[PDB]
Amino acid sequence: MGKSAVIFVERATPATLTELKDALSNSILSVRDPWSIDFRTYRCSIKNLPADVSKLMYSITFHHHGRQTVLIKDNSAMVTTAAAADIPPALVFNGSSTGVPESIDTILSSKLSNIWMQRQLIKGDAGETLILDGLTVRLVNLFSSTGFKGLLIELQADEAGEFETKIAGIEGHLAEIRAKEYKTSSDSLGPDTSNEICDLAYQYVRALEL
Amino acid sequence: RAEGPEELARILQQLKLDKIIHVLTTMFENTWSCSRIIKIDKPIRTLLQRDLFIRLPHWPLNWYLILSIISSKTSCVVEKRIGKIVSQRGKWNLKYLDNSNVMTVKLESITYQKIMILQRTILNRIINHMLIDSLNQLEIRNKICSSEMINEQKLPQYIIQGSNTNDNISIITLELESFLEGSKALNSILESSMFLRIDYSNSQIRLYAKFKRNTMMIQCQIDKLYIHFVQEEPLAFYLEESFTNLGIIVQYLTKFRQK
Amino acid sequence: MNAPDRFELFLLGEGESKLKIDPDTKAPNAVVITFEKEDHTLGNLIRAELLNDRKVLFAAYKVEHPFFARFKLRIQTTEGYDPKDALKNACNSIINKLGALKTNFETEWNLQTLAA
Amino acid sequence: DDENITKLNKEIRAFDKLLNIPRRELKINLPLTEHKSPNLSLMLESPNYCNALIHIKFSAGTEANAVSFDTTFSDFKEVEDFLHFIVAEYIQQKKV
Amino acid sequence: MVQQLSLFGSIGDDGYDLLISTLTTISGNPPLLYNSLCTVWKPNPSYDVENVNSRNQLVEPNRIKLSKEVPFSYLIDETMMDKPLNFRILKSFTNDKIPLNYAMTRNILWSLQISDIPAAGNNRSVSMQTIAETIILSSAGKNSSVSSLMNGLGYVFEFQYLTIGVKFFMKHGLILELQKIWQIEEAGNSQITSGGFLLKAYINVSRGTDIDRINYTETALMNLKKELQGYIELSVPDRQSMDSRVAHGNILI
Repeated sequence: MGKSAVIFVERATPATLTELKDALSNSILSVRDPWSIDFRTYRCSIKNLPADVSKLMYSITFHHHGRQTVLIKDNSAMVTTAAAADIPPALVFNGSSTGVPESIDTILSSKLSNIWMQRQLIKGDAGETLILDGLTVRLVNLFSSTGFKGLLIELQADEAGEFETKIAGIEGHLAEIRAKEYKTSSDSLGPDTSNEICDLAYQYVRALEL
Repeated sequence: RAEGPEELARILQQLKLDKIIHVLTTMFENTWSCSRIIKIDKPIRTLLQRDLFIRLPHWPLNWYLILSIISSKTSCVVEKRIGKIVSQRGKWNLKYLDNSNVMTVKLESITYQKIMILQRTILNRIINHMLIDSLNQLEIRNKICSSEMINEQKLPQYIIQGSNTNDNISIITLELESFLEGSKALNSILESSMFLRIDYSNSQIRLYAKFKRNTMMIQCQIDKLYIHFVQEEPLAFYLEESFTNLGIIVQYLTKFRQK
Repeated sequence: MNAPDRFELFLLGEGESKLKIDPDTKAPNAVVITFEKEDHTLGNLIRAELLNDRKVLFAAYKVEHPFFARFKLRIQTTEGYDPKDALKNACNSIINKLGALKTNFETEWNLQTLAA
Repeated sequence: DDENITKLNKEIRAFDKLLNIPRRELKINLPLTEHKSPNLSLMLESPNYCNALIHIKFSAGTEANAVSFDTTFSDFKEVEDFLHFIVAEYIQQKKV
Repeated sequence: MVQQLSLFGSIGDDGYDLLISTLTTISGNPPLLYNSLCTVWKPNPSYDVENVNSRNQLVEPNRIKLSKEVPFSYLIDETMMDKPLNFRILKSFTNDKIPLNYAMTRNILWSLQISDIPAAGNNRSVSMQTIAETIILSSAGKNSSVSSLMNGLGYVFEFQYLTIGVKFFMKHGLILELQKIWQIEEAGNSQITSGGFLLKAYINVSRGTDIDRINYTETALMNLKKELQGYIELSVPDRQSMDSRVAHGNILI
């Protein structure tokens, strides 16, 4: 079972990504294609709500994992696809689907706009992915509406035996570059049920919260 | 889809060049970690030149075996050197290059056994080169007692003693003025040349020096100062120490210097 | 009332690129670069720095209408040299100069406080 | 579900042994003393139905999972060269 | 999102077998069995959506459809494994009773779908409807379930039904469906399409702006209808019957 972790640095500089790319250059084995990610928050527009019912809904869009959206609310996850190649053949065959769906963000922001309204949008484009010995590291700069926000690091490994050691090593590597205020997370949404992309989205939410 | 006769000739030249590159890269990988990331702004001075940078995980950091492949219309040669490269702010900087020990080898002669022998010897060669670089950072002049230098018997024989054709023993000649950082008051007592002998199998460091004049103080017992005088050469003495980490060897030298 | 919101001066709209580079069809090695949500403060500085490079031939900017915050820059350099590289060198030089200026001012202010 | 689709699937799958890509594997065990028996597994494949790909896995007699070498080859000349090199290395190991 | 161009009709089960043969004579394809299960969800009345812009009517509340395929092992009773799984089994599905009951469907709790009333005007020869669709692949969390998800969005369950029928694929992407519909409640199961089959022939268009394609689709549908003249009458349903907004309640069945 693969494991993943996410570390977000808030006080980063524009050139910190290059600094961390060069500081790891000795162990860098290869480089792969760039990636992107989107992060929306939707708000509840109804006022007759109970106290225990949350008001937000976080939508995370993964571009490299085959164009998939994940909706998060109160530690509850939902995974939607929008590509014609991800459709289970039964739904196509029986007639439950017309074959060319839409992203759930269009549905939230077009038809249900009287229940949910957008509040923010944080984007990340042209990230870099590096293959190290039994590890893959992805770096990207986060841009909000106002401007630069911070640095995002996501780590993924296939063997879970020595994940903590790798996390500690990367933390130390950030330490020599004097990035001392960083928030990390490797939590799991469900102890018994393990879905990789849902756990990744939950870790993103836990890292990016203010 | 090629368009020009010059384009076709260039395509065939590149075909020969990268076919040779692929063959030798496969030869290295079937035994070696190449780097496909490093791009140098200026080709290294030695007709097509290609630079390949290889290393091993257990090597010292930033030290790369650099191969310059020079391909001509009829013949091809390989220049094997040891260099130090770093990456700063998205740029590759050639921190150091060695030219006195360039191995110019014909294409045909390279074989698997030569590859593995080079693999074994290159660790010792790189250790010698990094010691040279460290002494240069200390601004200390030095010279390598290579295999030919040892075979020529120009070095003192007692230093050659115990070196039974072992690659784990390295001898370096140092200048007395350079090792003392310009102390000219000690030039009249000790010879201008000293010898640092390091045994990895014994993990021992010996600093041999030769007295320029025969002082009667040698007759006195200097056993309490950890100084052992050469039986063959009474004017020659040495300081022996045991080391565990090479990175701190500079301190050891100072200790020797202190003594 | 038809008065546009003020925050359109410093917040990019969605789908807006802060830079847009377009090759110029008249002179070789010439590019027109549009900057958004910016005014003379940046264009004057960048053009004055780009005029110091001996390989830069032409460097000029303009702000077509004082209602909109955007401006155009035009660069032309010598053969075998990229205008984007010239822009990068200019920005690096400006950043180094500003850093030196800040260090000098801090030293002088601390000396004055000691003398205060 | 429907009879027709399952019937066609069965009839098409019946021809897998003919339509599928041919493969071969050869395991060579060399008799060595000192409980150090290297293994040489060579699998031959034709991914595009015409080209020959030879994957060589040579495990020296050190550990059950410490694969000494694992390489791929598309030229029989390089296959022979690496086989000769492996034979020479084994002879040297037997001589030491 | 698609523009679906559709024509409707119905037949009595007496001619059913005959009809099937004729279809195979035209299409050149055999029928394929299928089934499905649809659940309809409506906005929660406990929550006051004042956001409906009453002075402008920017939007009106609507109903959401969630569909899923159910294996035939839930629809075949102990008397029916002997027969093979083909279309003839529909001949035994004439009773209001069905193996799938309320408790099993409650235990189950996909494709999410929303639609609008067809286009107005009397110069339309086929029912043109706009559909917005998405797919739910999986989920996780402490309350991973369709019911909990739709309550999180703000919707509640209204009813459900089960469709069983056969499909014919013809040229140009034309799909012809013969259906039987069973409404399901805790009180029991009732077949609304009693003693007959509901016939629906339709095509999908991916982009509504392309008008050459839409004209071609209408030409194909009218040619198909003119082929079946004298046997079955295919007609445009009532525009006010295919309206699924919450304010007004009716359900074409």
